[PDB]
Amino acid sequence: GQKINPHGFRLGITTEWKSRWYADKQYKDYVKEDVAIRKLLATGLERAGIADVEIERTRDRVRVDIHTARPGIVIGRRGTEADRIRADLEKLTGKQVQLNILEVKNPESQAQLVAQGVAEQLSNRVAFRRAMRKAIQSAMRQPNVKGIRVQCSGRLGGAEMSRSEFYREGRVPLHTLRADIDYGLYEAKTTFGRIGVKVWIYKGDIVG
Amino acid sequence: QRWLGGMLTNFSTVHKRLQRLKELEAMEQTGGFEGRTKKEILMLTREKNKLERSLGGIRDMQKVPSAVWVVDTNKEHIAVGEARKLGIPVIAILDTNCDPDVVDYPIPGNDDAIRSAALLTKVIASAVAEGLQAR
RNA sequence: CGGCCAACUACGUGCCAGCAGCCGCGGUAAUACGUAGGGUCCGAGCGUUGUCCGGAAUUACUGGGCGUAAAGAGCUCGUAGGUGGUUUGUCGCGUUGUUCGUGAAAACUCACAGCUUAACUGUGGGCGUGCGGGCGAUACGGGCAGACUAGAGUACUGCAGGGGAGACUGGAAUUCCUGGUGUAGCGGUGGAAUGCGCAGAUAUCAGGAGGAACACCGGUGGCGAAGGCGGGUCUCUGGGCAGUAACUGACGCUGAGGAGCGAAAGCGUGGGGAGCGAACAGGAUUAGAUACCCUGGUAGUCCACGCCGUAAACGGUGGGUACUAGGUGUGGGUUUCCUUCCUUGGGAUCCGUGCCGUAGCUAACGCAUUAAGUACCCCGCCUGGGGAGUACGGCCGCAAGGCUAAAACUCAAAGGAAUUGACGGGGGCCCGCACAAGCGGCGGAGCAUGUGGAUUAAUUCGAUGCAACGCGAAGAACCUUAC
RNA sequence: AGCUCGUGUCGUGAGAUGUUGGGUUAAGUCCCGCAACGAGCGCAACCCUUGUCUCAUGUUGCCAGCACGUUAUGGUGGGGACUCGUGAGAGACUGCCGGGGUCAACUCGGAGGAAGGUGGGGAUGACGUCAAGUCAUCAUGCCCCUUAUGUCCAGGGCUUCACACAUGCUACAAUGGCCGGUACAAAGGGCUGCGAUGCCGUGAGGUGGAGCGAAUCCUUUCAAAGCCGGUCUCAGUUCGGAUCGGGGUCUGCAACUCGACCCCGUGAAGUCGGAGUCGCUAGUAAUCGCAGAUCAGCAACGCUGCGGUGAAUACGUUCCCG
RNA sequence: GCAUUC
Ligand SMILES: [Mg+2]
Ligand SMILES: [Mg+2]
Ligand SMILES: [Mg+2]
Ligand SMILES: [Mg+2]
Ligand SMILES: [Mg+2]
Ligand SMILES: [Mg+2]
Ligand SMILES: [Mg+2]
Ligand SMILES: [Mg+2]
Ligand SMILES: [Mg+2]
Ligand SMILES: [Mg+2]
Ligand SMILES: [Mg+2]
Ligand SMILES: [Mg+2]
Ligand SMILES: [Mg+2]
Ligand SMILES: [Mg+2]
Ligand SMILES: [Mg+2]
Ligand SMILES: [Mg+2]
Ligand SMILES: [Mg+2]
Ligand SMILES: [Mg+2]
Ligand SMILES: [Mg+2]
Ligand SMILES: [Mg+2]
Ligand SMILES: [Mg+2]
Ligand SMILES: [Mg+2]
Ligand SMILES: [Mg+2]
Ligand SMILES: [Mg+2]
Ligand SMILES: [Mg+2]
Ligand SMILES: [Mg+2]
Ligand SMILES: [Mg+2]
Ligand SMILES: [Mg+2]
Ligand SMILES: [Mg+2]
Ligand SMILES: [Mg+2]
Ligand SMILES: [Mg+2]
Ligand SMILES: [Mg+2]
Ligand SMILES: [Mg+2]
Ligand SMILES: [Mg+2]
Ligand SMILES: [Mg+2]
Ligand SMILES: [Mg+2]
Ligand SMILES: [Mg+2]
Ligand SMILES: [Mg+2]
Ligand SMILES: [Mg+2]
Ligand SMILES: [Mg+2]
Ligand SMILES: [Mg+2]
Ligand SMILES: [Mg+2]
Ligand SMILES: [Mg+2]
Ligand SMILES: [Mg+2]
Ligand SMILES: [Mg+2]
Ligand SMILES: [Mg+2]
Ligand SMILES: [Mg+2]
Ligand SMILES: [Mg+2]
Ligand SMILES: [Mg+2]
Ligand SMILES: [Mg+2]
Ligand SMILES: [Mg+2]
Ligand SMILES: [Mg+2]
Ligand SMILES: [Mg+2]
Ligand SMILES: [Mg+2]
Repeated sequence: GQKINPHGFRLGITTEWKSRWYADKQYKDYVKEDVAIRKLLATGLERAGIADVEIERTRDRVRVDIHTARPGIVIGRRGTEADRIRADLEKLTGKQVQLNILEVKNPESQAQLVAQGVAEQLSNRVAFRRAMRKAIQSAMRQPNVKGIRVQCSGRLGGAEMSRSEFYREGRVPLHTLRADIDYGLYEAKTTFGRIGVKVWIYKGDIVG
Repeated sequence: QRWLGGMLTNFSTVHKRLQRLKELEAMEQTGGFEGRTKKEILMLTREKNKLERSLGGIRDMQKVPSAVWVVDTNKEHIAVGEARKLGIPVIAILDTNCDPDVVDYPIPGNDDAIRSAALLTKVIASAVAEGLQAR
């Protein structure tokens, strides 16, 4: 357990909470609902490519912002998917929700989405070295990215002995608190088990 | 001042150090000093210090030289060896202890006295001067 | 149908049943086992076993090696043999040209023909490398008859040396003996004890005896074929080097067998025996201690004359000869200059002995004019590791044993050099409550808590050197809870 | 404090160099060289907390200077002045001075300052290692069960006990025990929860419920060690408080197995612990209480944290461990 | 001084 989660390490300084509310008495109930919402969302738009979910609460208003690579599949042109999700949302939550389905500017700068892309290639029996190098090159071309690291571990290539390989390009200063490190993790599903993909994308320094 | 091993055969690498020298100097031409804490102010200023002492007469170079003139084949063995590996003609003053097979155009003479040094340096310099004028 | 080596997946057993030429595949997910589907190579054949050649430059004539991988005899001398500097003439044996005879047929090979094609068959060339006869050439090898001096040897004049042998002889020191002086310790180790003393030791002084080795000089220096050789003197005696070319005129080199020499230990007979010291005793150490350490101590170590014939007898490098950058020490001679003529002044030259470095060589390490480089002549030796330098036979020896020298069987290696790590009761340099300096605890008692063990119908499961054990449990009466 | 890469260069090659050497640092920290030239992950810094000051601001916090009350208190009118709370900012840089030094890194000392030399302490664990741990948080490949290896319930067990190990707590006392008086904290918690006064019980507690979603009220006006006084007098005791008998309280549907607490009685071992072994370098060790999470209740002497009182010693690197 | 084994 050698590496502190990059997001949590910077949570007070360089990154921000993925949910905004205040409650004293309702805190436990709010968390329970959040758990339910995020499990309902993480297992719905899997092939849509979700990076972030932000949940805002106040009175009964439940604002859910879903960041996605392409919103096309997250909203049918008839609103079909928005209506289906809002239906299950309000049902579960008990109150009224406003899905603000957004979209990500630079998909290939987004560590969670880069992790999903590597994972899906491994799910489609792509040589893991290929997927690693592809993600590295795509990310480094984009203007903010000053460095990237990608790590895949598990039964790589279907072998019986676990391997943990990593490729790195540029700077990835994990120990620097002011360094803006974007972290993503995704679990690729394969005939021989699960292989974990971690991505660290350094995008520069924040002073506040 | 000092021949950095690889100045010729590793030209693409030392060419980056040249970019960094110009970056640092140009940031100063505008004013990158007295901006931060002494600590940083000096750290940046300690780079130009060394970079110029070793690359001052190279800042102009953009490609490996077409020919190399050397004053002491033995004390400059690395420089001569790099030139011969790139097939760059070496012209050099050979004293009795130098090896005449490494050097294409050998001018016999004392490599150790400042008088004979300055003499032949200026001779080959005037040759270059006449070539530039006759260009 | 793993890689060689063309051709892959599923199911069935899971270190079993089995596969396999080699490396290797089978341990409940096998492209290697068995079956099936598919594939590949061959086809009236396809595989397997046996046998020979190839790959194997792995007995190397073409075509290999011997510093450290397997391999230079311990070192010389010399027999047979192999090999041969310069030059004149001659023979025509080797060599070479040509011609004739022969080299049966078949086969082989080229052509052409005949079976429908082919296999097969036939015809005509070539092949049949050889051998014999005649005739031609004479560069090279050889024979024969001469010449020459550069190799080899001799002579003469100098020179350095622990080269060898014999005899005599010198001093220091150890031991013992005799006698003073003088006491109670001495001796020994990491620490002790056996031991020697108190019956007069050790220590100190004087005298005597006797044996062995020769401090300083004395060195990575000299001499010797190697083994080896160091106190001095004398006697006898071997080799080397330089100078001079006086002399002989290829007389040279190497050498299977053979002969001689050959450290130390050992053996025989006779002497000697101070010190040292296998064996042998005690003491100590240790679990033991047939050892290392201590106290003693016999063969032996020494001499005379024999025997033995081995050593990491090593430069782990056979001998002779020529050639291939230099630099720098040192030993033995010659000579030219600078000149005081001081002289380690400097040069040239010949012969040794070291170090460092080119070219070239080498797997690398390294070698490098003192080759492991470039070449020629002769000898010895190697052919995977073990079994084994053993057995048997034989020769030699007083004996110990030496020399010559297998096979069965067994392994898929055994090796050389170098590299990165790790490790060391290796080194250097630094750290940490590591020790030291301190203060307070634990191991003893009672109780709480976890665990092992034992119980139990169940005492749910997990953790279980450091890094499990008041740990998962931040809460086991029911619930929790898995028993 | 190390672990590596790119491009050069050296080697037939594995590799080497860089990363060695000299100096220096807590540090592969930096300097000087240097066939190497650069770069990356580690180091350091950025973040939190503690120590000083400045500016902004006064309720629920503070009370100096003015009014009004106490039989009690900032209690109350009020006041920005001191604290304090929380926002922004300054400050430490070997920056300055003297001597060491390669006119280098860096070093020894001095001034100033709350602080001096990474000020003290958190957070932060490089490339890897141990086929370390966890299929019992969760997830998951494959295998197995599906009238059970799923699932509901009552009772029992996880609490056994001839022993052994490990981590703790309480002791063996006078630097103490007991009784009386009296002083000084920080941090934190509270809604079918924390609960004040009064009254009733020896006490655990009962009754009843003020006031607080809290800088307000409750957790006493919040501690214990401490300080003053008295008593015991070296005794297995007025030390110790295990065990066991009786009588109770509270939570809970229910305290037999198997809860905590209270009162009366009882009064065990234990006289400072063998070989051996553990922690700690200053607000540390030692010692004293307080709070929190889990939680109806608690096996809490555990764990996480908070303040009070406060030492001794470090010549030094010969020896043991890493 | 002593320090065997896996
Ligand atoms: Mg194939
Ligand atoms: Mg052959
Ligand atoms: Mg064969
Ligand atoms: Mg060979
Ligand atoms: Mg040879
Ligand atoms: Mg050998
Ligand atoms: Mg020899
Ligand atoms: Mg002869
Ligand atoms: Mg001849
Ligand atoms: Mg002859
Ligand atoms: Mg015939
Ligand atoms: Mg004699
Ligand atoms: Mg006497
Ligand atoms: Mg005496
Ligand atoms: Mg001979
Ligand atoms: Mg012979
Ligand atoms: Mg002898
Ligand atoms: Mg005998
Ligand atoms: Mg004898
Ligand atoms: Mg005798
Ligand atoms: Mg002895
Ligand atoms: Mg003899
Ligand atoms: Mg021998
Ligand atoms: Mg010898
Ligand atoms: Mg030999
Ligand atoms: Mg030779
Ligand atoms: Mg010589
Ligand atoms: Mg050499
Ligand atoms: Mg060789
Ligand atoms: Mg053998
Ligand atoms: Mg024999
Ligand atoms: Mg025999
Ligand atoms: Mg100690
Ligand atoms: Mg105990
Ligand atoms: Mg105790
Ligand atoms: Mg258990
Ligand atoms: Mg603990
Ligand atoms: Mg139960
Ligand atoms: Mg290295
Ligand atoms: Mg290193
Ligand atoms: Mg360096
Ligand atoms: Mg660094
Ligand atoms: Mg850090
Ligand atoms: Mg394991
Ligand atoms: Mg399961
Ligand atoms: Mg039950
Ligand atoms: Mg338990
Ligand atoms: Mg008492
Ligand atoms: Mg007692
Ligand atoms: Mg007492
Ligand atoms: Mg410390
Ligand atoms: Mg509780
Ligand atoms: Mg405390
Ligand atoms: Mg044994």
